[PDB]
Amino acid sequence: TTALVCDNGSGLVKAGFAGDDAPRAVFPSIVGRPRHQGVMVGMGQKDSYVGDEAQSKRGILTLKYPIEHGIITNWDDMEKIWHHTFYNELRVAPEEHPTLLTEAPLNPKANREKMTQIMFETFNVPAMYVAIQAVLSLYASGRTTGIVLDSGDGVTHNVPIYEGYALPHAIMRLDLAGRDLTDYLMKILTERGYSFVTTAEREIVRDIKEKLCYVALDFENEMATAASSSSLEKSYELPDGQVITIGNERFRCPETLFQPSFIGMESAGIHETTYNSIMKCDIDIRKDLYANNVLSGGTTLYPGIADRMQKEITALAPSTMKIKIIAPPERKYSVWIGGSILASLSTFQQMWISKQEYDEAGPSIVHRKCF
Amino acid sequence: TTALVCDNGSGLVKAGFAGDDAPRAVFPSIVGRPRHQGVMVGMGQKDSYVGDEAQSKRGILTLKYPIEHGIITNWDDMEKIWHHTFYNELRVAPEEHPTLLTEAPLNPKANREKMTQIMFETFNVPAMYVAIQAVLSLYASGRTTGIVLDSGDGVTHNVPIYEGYALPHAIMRLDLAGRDLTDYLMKILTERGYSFVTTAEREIVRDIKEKLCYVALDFENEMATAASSSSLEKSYELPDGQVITIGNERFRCPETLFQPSFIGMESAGIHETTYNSIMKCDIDIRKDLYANNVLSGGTTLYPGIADRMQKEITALAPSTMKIKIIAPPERKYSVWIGGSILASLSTFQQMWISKQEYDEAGPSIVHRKCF
Amino acid sequence: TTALVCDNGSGLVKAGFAGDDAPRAVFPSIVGRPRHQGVMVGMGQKDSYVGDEAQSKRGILTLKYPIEHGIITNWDDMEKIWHHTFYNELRVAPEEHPTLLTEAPLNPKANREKMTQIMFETFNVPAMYVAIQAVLSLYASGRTTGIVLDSGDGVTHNVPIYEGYALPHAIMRLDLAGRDLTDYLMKILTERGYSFVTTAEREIVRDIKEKLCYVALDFENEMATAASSSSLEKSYELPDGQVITIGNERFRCPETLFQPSFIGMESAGIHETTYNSIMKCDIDIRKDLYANNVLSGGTTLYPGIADRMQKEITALAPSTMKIKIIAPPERKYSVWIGGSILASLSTFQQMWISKQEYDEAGPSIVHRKCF
Amino acid sequence: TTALVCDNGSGLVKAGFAGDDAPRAVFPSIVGRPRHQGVMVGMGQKDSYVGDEAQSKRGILTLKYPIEHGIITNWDDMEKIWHHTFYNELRVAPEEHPTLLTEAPLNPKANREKMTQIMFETFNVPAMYVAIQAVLSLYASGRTTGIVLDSGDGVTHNVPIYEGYALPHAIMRLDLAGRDLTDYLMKILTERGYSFVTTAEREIVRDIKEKLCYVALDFENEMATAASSSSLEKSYELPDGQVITIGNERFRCPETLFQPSFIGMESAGIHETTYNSIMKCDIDIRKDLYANNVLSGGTTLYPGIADRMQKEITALAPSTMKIKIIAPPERKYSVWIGGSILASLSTFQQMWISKQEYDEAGPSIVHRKCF
Ligand SMILES: Nc1ncnc2c1ncn2[C@@H]1O[C@H](COP(=O)(O)OP(=O)(O)O)[C@@H](O)[C@H]1O
Ligand SMILES: Nc1ncnc2c1ncn2[C@@H]1O[C@H](COP(=O)(O)OP(=O)(O)O)[C@@H](O)[C@H]1O
Ligand SMILES: Nc1ncnc2c1ncn2[C@@H]1O[C@H](COP(=O)(O)OP(=O)(O)O)[C@@H](O)[C@H]1O
Ligand SMILES: Nc1ncnc2c1ncn2[C@@H]1O[C@H](COP(=O)(O)OP(=O)(O)O)[C@@H](O)[C@H]1O
Ligand SMILES: [Mg+2]
Ligand SMILES: [Mg+2]
Ligand SMILES: [Mg+2]
Ligand SMILES: [Mg+2]
Repeated sequence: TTALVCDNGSGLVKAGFAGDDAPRAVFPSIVGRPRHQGVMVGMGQKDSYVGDEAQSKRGILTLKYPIEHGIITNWDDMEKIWHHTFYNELRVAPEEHPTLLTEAPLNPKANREKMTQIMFETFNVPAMYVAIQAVLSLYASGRTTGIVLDSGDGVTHNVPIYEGYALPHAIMRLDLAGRDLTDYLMKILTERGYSFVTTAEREIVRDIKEKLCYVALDFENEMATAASSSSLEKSYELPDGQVITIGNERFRCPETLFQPSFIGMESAGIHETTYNSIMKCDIDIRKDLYANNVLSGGTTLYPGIADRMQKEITALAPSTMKIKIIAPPERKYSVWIGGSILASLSTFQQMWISKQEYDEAGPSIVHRKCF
Repeated sequence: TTALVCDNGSGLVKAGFAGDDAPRAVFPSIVGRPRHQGVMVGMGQKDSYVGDEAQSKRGILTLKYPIEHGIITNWDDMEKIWHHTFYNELRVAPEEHPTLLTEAPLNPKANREKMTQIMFETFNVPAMYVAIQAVLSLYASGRTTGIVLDSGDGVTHNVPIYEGYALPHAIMRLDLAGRDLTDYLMKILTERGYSFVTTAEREIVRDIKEKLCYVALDFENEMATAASSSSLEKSYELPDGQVITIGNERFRCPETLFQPSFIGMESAGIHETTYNSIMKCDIDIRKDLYANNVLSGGTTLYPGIADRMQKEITALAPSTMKIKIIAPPERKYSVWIGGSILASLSTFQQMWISKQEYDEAGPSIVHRKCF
Repeated sequence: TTALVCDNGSGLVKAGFAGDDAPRAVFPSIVGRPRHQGVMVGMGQKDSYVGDEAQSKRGILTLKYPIEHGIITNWDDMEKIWHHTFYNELRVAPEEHPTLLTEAPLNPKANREKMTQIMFETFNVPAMYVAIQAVLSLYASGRTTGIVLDSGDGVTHNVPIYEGYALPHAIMRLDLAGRDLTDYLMKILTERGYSFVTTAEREIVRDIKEKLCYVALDFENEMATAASSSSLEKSYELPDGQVITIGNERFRCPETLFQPSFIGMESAGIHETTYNSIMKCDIDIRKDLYANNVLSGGTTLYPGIADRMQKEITALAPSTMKIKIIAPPERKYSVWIGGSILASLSTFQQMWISKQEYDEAGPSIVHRKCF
Repeated sequence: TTALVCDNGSGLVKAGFAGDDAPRAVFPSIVGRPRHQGVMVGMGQKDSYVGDEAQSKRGILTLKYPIEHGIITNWDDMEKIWHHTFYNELRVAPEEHPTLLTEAPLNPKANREKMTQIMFETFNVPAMYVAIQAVLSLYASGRTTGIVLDSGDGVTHNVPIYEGYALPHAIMRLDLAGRDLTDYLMKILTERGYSFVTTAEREIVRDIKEKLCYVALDFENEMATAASSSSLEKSYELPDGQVITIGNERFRCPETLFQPSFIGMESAGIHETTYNSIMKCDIDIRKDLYANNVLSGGTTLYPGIADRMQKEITALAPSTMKIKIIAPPERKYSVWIGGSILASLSTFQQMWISKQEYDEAGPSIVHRKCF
């Protein structure tokens, strides 16, 4: 049987087999095109690079992302990425391999339908399925009750689950994600004298964010300590040299999550969004939801995000009850792990969308089957 | 022999064996159905919960009561409750166990007939019986003369008995019960800012009534003290927190029993209903009926109901004689205790309705046997 | 001269002029009071409705009857009814109009005295009279000998008259009347599932009795036919719909007259009460009393009451003589007709109670004049 | 005298003089605050805009509503709105002008008391009054009997009135209103690709609802026609362009009124809520209530709401009687019209709450005067 699991995401692709411990193929979802003249002969060089190949040669080509905010915008580029992760990296023939895909909540309906057409016609898979990302995150932890805040690169969303029952009317979606955090870092870096405008230079700024930035417990008095002393500065070495220094911008970029007014959005922070979802549910189920808060998604991997979230939540909730933010140690590959577990149960082998059903019903079978 | 005793009631089920001191199984009579979508797999969750299981998971399912005002309205749900109290809780086989059932006065005749069909065919009991609830309340106290006011959750009724002879023409029945008291509390709680509309939130309001409400000796001057001082307020903590305060609504809900015009009914209070029953009997037996007033039924467990009833009764009766309201200390499990006593006498072993009689005569044997 | 005739009765008022054929004003004796809040303005609505007006608006107000069992209990309400039948309906000035009133046998003496005070002082009638109801029933039929059984809504009474001479020691009075028949119908209607408890819903039950109920010749074998076949059922449509079905309760309510043990009274039926009165008279006058039995009063208008009475009477009397129950075709307005005849004879114009006699003697002149 | 009439409502303010035909001032109840930096000088721009001014400049400021679900939550903002409708729009001095206010049923008591304090102290009105909104709706139609369903933007409520008498125990209140309908439209619009998250973009979605949405007679077969053909689609032009298309969402948003499970509420629809109120009244008054159903309130202005309500009501009521939903042509300004009529009668000039009474008694005089 050997079912396949694929996590498209936005900016990172995780692929592997069902029943394993970790994905066997991780690579960025980027397609590049040459930019310059192209002199000399006998080189035999390709016209487009996809995956980790584009990262190595990013100095002469332009990076482009097909998926954005969860929705796929370039369908011609996505067929190139799926071909790369099936024949070149996994080295498998999809003709005898059911696949599992993931999808964010509150997405256009046409997004699901087009994914089914490509897999069932271009690749000719025998079966396929589509599942919500945040539901699979609860399978990895071996739990049944709790509220999951899954923040990635495209979109962060919230959904409460109580004893295997979802509440579709208490689901909140917010655009703020890790991609908008990188752009804010680029803007506030110009006040020190550094300019980063090329699309190939957006990777330089992203790597700085992943290594230096951190979340401060308190914002008012942290800016006071950084204003006087210089003990909060670290150095980064660019690829060609010219080391740089980072001061109070180190803890200012992640703060946008709790104060989304730094870019201009009117929505509330992630600490108030998750409180409104809890108060939208029933009265007697809120007690179990407070003590089962789950964190998932790489943008929730900042040093100190678990203690800051706890401090703000207890300021709103009544003081009688106990609030504990359950942040596991491996939060980035939590969705994939849940997908592998789900695709191995004996009771799940009846909900596959077969080829016969698609031929008789058409692409509209997804909404009647998947969710 | 080991006869069985069951008290269906309305909202609470008492079951046990004959010859014991207390019922061994007490649980609400509630059947619940899931309401929400139901995501995830491998849970193996049931489609309906009955009894104490529904109370634990009441936050996602809907509560429904089959019995109402004494009459059973959902016969499909009642067979589910009887199955729960025979195999799951009592853990007994009804094939070799006679059972005893209770019934309120002035009920539709078809109610008795359908109960006999289910027990004698679905469960195949060897014998069965049906008795009036208020008659059994006199067995518990070891008395022979007196007037019994049995107020429960569905219906309150009155019946006088003098030296082992009943007076069927002096029996009064009034709908006002504990279920209508909870609904009135919900309506008058909105004037302070609290909203309780979900059927799962009716249990929250009921628990407040069972812990805080009390009966005031006088109504006119009690409202004057509560209007000026704030020494009559208590606090209640909701399951999620947000403690609340109760003022003069504390003693206003139980007052509806004595003044049924608060909801809109035209009938008189319980103090005047029991006086009319006494005056409907013979002249020379009224003296023994005045001094043998008996209270039974949980809704007669309010703090102060015994002194208030005495004050109103002596205002109508002549001042020569003595009026004493005999309110025992355990009034909730008084009917069950009387049923256990009755099902153990050697002289009662001849009035069982046998299987042979039912086959020859049919379901109409009850009216010719029971009452 | 134009004397006036008024028949107070109990539950129905008959008024008119002397010398006519039928009463010109018939309306119930009911006074109603508003029950609900009473929102809005500019309506100009009264605080009390009396007569046929209360029947139209009975859905928001409470019905109350002043006269009961023959005796008047609410003297303030009776002055309201008398004012309605003199100025509003008859449209006459009582200052120049002698009036005639009726009274049941064996009544408190204070009942007669208070009626004389009100008429002679509040209304200032020039003359008045009080007569026994059952004596006037013999004037309508143009007879001189016979025994009259007058059953109405308040009380049924018996009195034998032989050739213009009454026998005061052979007069029997029984409370059982049409008002107790309606209450019994309400109680036995609950065994089918219908509840009628509001005082405004007592009119619904009364109308069912006047249209469907009938008297059965034999009771033992009639219950056998109704137990097997369903050919004895009729349908009634309530004002809002929800039609109902009546089975063996159709002929059970009127049976209470012959078997007064259904409510709990110890007295004998109307067939045995009228036999005891005959045997209480002299031996040689019984022959003419047997063949001159007269029926009067609306509660004697049930279909089949004349044949049932004959069957029971001949079972007690000797078989030699002939028994014939003379039931006329218009038995409801028989008392009024007799009153009109009496108030027109030239020999009756000397027994009026004048204003001069009342002033000199006082209210005690009635007992010395009327009976 | 020239009494003043004000209808606060929730989201729309109607003001005018007593004795006219239409309100002279209609404007939204919205207070806005600047959001952005605010460069340049010499502009002289205000710090807060209230009324129609905020709608024009809504692109840079944030809209906020003080009144919500009937209860006022921001008392500082309400004093700003009342000042705007007295000096800026009506251009009147409230020192010599009695005012009339409206209030929804089943509201916190403190809501009425605080309104009296502000008017009698800050504005110094000589007299004032508070009336129920649904009672005034019957004055406009010139009727005395009927059941009124008043659905607005904050809360829909029901109350039956029979011949100028209200039934307080048959009053039902349901939160579902027009504000929850707009939020549902925003959520289901994301499935086509349109995002509307800014509070200033909630006005864009509301305008779409007021122009395109309609109620379908049947829901099951209407979704079948929209699934196959494309004849049920209309186009809307956004302020900057980018026209959009609406398909089956056109008739899905108003359907929430009849099926409140689309959001997650457990209560029944408006067709079943109004049927339960009728069955809660007396038996003989239901006939006049069925034929006098009155519609009022802008959310009852959807194309086809009158025919759909009739179809569902006759499915529950008995088939004998006639049901007619009396939906007038101008249902939005029905409450104001009734208030103008009431404040002009000569008999109403005695129920004003004077300044002298307030000084002697205090703010608690309202409950003893108004309702
Ligand atoms: N150690 C880290 N600290 C902070 N942010 C991180 C870290 N690792 C990854 N990220 C952020 O997480 C994002 C990747 O999220 P990912 O789990 O791939 O979501 P998706 O699968 O939906 O693309 C990147 O944009 C990156 O900015
Ligand atoms: N301590 C108490 N004080 C006041 N009311 C009570 C108390 N305990 C129970 N009740 C009321 O009594 C009702 C239960 O009555 P119950 O004895 O179960 O009658 P039945 O057996 O006919 O259901 C409940 O509705 C509850 O409101
Ligand atoms: N057609 C009928 N069949 C049976 N009973 C009737 C009929 N008409 C009237 N009655 C009964 O007769 C009573 C009216 O009696 P009525 O002649 O008014 O006596 P009174 O004048 O003393 O009130 C009512 O209570 C009603 O129940
Ligand atoms: N033509 C229309 N069709 C449908 N809904 C409407 C229409 N006009 C107004 N509404 C709705 O009615 C609401 C306004 O109700 P309103 O009469 O102002 O009540 P209130 O005075 O209590 O605010 C708005 O929220 C709007 O959604
Ligand atoms: Mg992710
Ligand atoms: Mg009980
Ligand atoms: Mg009569
Ligand atoms: Mg309105």
